[PDB]
Amino acid sequence: LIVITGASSGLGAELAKLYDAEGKATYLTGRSESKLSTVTNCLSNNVGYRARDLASHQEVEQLFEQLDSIPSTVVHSAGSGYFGLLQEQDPEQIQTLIENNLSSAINVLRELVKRYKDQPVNVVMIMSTAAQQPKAQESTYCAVKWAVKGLIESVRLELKGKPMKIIAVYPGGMATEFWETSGKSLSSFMSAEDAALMIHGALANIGNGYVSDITVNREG
Amino acid sequence: LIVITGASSGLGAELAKLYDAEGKATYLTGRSESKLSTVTNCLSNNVGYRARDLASHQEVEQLFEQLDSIPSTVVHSAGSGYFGLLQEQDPEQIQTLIENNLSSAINVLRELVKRYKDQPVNVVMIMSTAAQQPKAQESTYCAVKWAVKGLIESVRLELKGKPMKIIAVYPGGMATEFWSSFMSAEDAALMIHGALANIGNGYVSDITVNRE
Amino acid sequence: LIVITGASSGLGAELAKLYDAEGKATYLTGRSESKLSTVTNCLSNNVGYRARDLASHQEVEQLFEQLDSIPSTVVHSAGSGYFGLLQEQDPEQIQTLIENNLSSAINVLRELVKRYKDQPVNVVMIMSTAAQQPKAQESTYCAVKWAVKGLIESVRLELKGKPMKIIAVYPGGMFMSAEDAALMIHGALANIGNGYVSDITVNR
Amino acid sequence: LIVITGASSGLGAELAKLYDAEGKATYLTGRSESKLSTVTNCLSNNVGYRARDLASHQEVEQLFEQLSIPSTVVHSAGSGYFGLLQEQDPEQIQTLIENNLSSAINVLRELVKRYKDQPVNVVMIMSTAAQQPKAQESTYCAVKWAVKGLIESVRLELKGKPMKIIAVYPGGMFMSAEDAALMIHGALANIGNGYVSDITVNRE
Repeated sequence: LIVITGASSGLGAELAKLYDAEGKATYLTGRSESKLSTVTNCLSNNVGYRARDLASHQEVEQLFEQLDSIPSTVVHSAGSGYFGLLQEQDPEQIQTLIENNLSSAINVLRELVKRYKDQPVNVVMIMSTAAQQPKAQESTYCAVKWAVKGLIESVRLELKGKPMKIIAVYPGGMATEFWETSGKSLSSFMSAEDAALMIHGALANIGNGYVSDITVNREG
Repeated sequence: LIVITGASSGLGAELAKLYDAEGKATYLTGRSESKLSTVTNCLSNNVGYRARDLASHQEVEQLFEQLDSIPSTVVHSAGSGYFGLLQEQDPEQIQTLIENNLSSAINVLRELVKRYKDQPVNVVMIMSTAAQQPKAQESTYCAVKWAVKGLIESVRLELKGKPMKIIAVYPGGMATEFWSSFMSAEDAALMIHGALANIGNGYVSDITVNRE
Repeated sequence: LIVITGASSGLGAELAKLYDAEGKATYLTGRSESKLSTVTNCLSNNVGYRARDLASHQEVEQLFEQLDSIPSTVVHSAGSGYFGLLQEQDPEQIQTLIENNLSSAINVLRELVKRYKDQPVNVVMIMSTAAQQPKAQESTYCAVKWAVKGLIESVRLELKGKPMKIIAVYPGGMFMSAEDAALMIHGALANIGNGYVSDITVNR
Repeated sequence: LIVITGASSGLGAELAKLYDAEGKATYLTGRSESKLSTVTNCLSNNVGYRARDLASHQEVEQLFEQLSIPSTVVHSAGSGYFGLLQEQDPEQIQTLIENNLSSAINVLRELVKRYKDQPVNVVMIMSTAAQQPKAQESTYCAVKWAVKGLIESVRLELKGKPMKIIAVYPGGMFMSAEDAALMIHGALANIGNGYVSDITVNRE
């Protein structure tokens, strides 16, 4: 079983399609049941979807309780962008950023470790290149993405000797959440389709080595 | 004028006593009016204190709104610890942790940039060596300290060319991250206070203080 | 053409085997002429090899001057280990460690940028997880691996707006086998549509 | 006793003057005996100086052989060299590696060998170049990153020993050697149960 968050659009939905196309069972979550339906009606081996607000620890606990089996992979791709000079940023929108990126990540990973730490699960945490450097006009975005990286690098240490593993993925140059201060009318981006193809290829480990951390970037 | 947050106790209280001794005017904030008064009884040049919840951006706006002049240094030392293996951590307490560390840091820094980016204010952001490395049983605490590091490294890029500077401070080995051999708030404060220097065309932009 | 350094044995040899097996032409370099002969005897699409001291800028300049074509990929896997508490390390071996790891990476990447920065070459720089963290009893190995990461991260900034790309690879201790790391590295590196895998870390 | 490398001029020379004014005994080394003489003529508490090539482990071994046990060792020896990597001269790159990385390794190794069980504060002065990549500074970044990998590794090896490594990262030396000296000398402290372990100094 492959559980995918943020699966109603973007990288999460494109990953769903590649796993489904390999014949594998997927369970999809996102905020919009309407959008989830449309993704899931392209699939042929999908075993469910459920709209959830991952910023709610109660909703995340129910998400995993209702599954029929232990997932073999969980891909966390939920998140959102918000940008601008710090003094121009709206605090309510900053709070939403924290909820959608950091809270969602903490609630999902905590629930995974609670339930499945002694199970061979591959937890794929999708972050952003913003997790690894600072960026002008992205201060709170970097803040929440750096927060997720500190979380996963710590939890990796708590998972020493356990079969659960965390895989860190850092995309850059996708629509999902990019910020240009000027440009021509928006090949401006790495498509979700192509990012998902590369991420999926790298995670398909056929030997005794595995890819623990991967960065994928647009060329330009 | 030196504005100190987190000044009810710990590092921020001990810093206030050092600035005060040099004959510098302080304005203190913390969550307990009562603890703030006890700190202020130690001081002879204080120009006021006020309880504030820094997680509220409106309270932070009003904190700086009621000041009679432009601070020369602002010391942000507000924060709290919470610890344990992640499965053992209580979600409500994790939410409090995010509030006390990340929300408070964001609100204070945002308000400082808004009002004072074009003034020579030294903004001293006190974090933790948890901001610099991952630590087992401190995953959400690392998360919020890493978050604050990313915030400030990004705002430093926005402040290019401007007179406002952010100074990053990373203490480790203090009692407040224990989950006699620890470094004391008074010792850490003497070191941070001594080290903070702007001499000639330079300044100490980043400092790490540890126990040995 | 795929040019592979450090291909006398270990990871570089194993990668050469994988590329060869997809039908791609390779050209190998390493310290041992005889080990290179042995590796290439296994290969069916190899177009040569040349023993070289990569610590010598002259020998590296010759390596690339003798080549007939602009390579499409260059895989830099030359390196060596040496371990121990710093006080127990021999300075003569520390100097060999700097030559094999840092000097080699500098000379190869310098020659590549000099000749090919304006060509769509994928330069795959293999370092170590020792490039990303400090390690007790590996202080000088961390030193040379960190050096290489500082180098490549700086050159990436110089290559802004140019077609040459640097791909960073961080394998754990090899512990993995050289064969297992090669499989995963070869399997993960990709350039699809508008994007590419820029950095990978591989562990057991 | 404060032993200072890179003391023939610049930052090490300015630090010597500060410690000397406090009445502290200094022993100075650098590349030029003549410049060391000029610096030491300003001092009233100096107990010697000696020209040394720190890239030579034998000369470093003898530097410490002929010396009491130092209380602080300040390592400020180093040098700069810049330019796009393809424009850099490989002989100047080799000099960069010798002056920065070999010097740091030899000094720190000798110190750990001799004094790891003594309360010595070892102040390793690097550069903000150690902390980030920089275009036109690829090899300088390489050597400074290398030293940071070295020290962060040796710090793990020193866990539970009285010797402490202090990391200093100067940036922008419009910042003068004199004012960088003041803030560094000003910030280092071992008050109570704690110490300043890492300092970054930048220009206003």
